[PDB]
Amino acid sequence: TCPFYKKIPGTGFTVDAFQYGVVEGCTAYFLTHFHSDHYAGLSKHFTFPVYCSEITGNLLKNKLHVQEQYIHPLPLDTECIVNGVKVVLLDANHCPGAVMILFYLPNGTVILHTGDFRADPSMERSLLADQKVHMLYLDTTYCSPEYTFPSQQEVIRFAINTAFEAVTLNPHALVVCGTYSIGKEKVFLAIADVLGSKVGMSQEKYKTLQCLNIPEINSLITTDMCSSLVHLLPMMQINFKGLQSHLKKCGGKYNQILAFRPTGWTHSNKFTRIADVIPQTKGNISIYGIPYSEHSSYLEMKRFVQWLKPQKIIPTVNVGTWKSRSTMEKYFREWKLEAGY
Ligand code: NI
Repeated sequence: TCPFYKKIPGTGFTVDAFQYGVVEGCTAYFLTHFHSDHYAGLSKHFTFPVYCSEITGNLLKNKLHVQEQYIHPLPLDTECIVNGVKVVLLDANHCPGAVMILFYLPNGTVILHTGDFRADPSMERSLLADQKVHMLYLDTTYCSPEYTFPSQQEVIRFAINTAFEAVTLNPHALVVCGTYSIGKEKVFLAIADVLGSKVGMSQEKYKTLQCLNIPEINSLITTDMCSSLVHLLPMMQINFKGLQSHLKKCGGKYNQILAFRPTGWTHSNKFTRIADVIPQTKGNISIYGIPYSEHSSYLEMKRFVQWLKPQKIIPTVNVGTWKSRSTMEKYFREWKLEAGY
């Protein structure tokens, strides 16, 4: 049944709650972003109002074939009325089109639902600064102190320099980047840019990218694999067998693959710096796992919450075990005591 942490008290609203059938008493279904665990259950047969960003609305229409009359896109950073309740969508710094939602309840309570986010100090100067938030529904994916990772910028720098060195040493090397959802486009776009290539990909992936309002996108991507030296493949094919196979498909145009797997966290982060990352190599194939995250680190999450000073926190991730729930509640209390709210 719909869990309580997907329901917004005092409204008829749910968030990211499309796989429970008809939720009893729900007048509007919000969708924070186009990732499968969140949209699971939507299709062309859905007949309730869906509220989301413009980009998420492009993907609903084009990829899932939801009918237009049920898609209600909202502009960001703008006070809007939905079924008699004031709401605002804010940028979540996750994947393209991903938002956080502020709800202003009739009784005067103010609720922020983060959806999926990567907390950033720039959020401290949005419309959030302007009033108090009583309740926070929080993306707790990496709510534990072992979870450190570099900035997105440092990671991209590493990848650009690595790729550029490799292809300049060997002009017959191919670069491959794995993907399995939207997000992390910067990785393959930045590499293609330094190499003066377009990124080549399947027709399904090209369609998905054309929904995302990325400026100058027609200049950066293509379905002609033959004219590109940066290829995108399913994350599943980023392994020695899948890459050898793919190399055979290119008709002796290339004699070496350099491949990137943008993972979330991996335990080499506990010890190793970005400068120090090394690939796994077999023959003429090398695979780099790079820690490019679109979720808050533990420290970024802590800073956001200590800034916001919420009266009550409701976690939306890692809620399935008592040991996780208990550990999270302990961190929330430390943070509260340290900051004095
Ligand atoms: Ni997500």
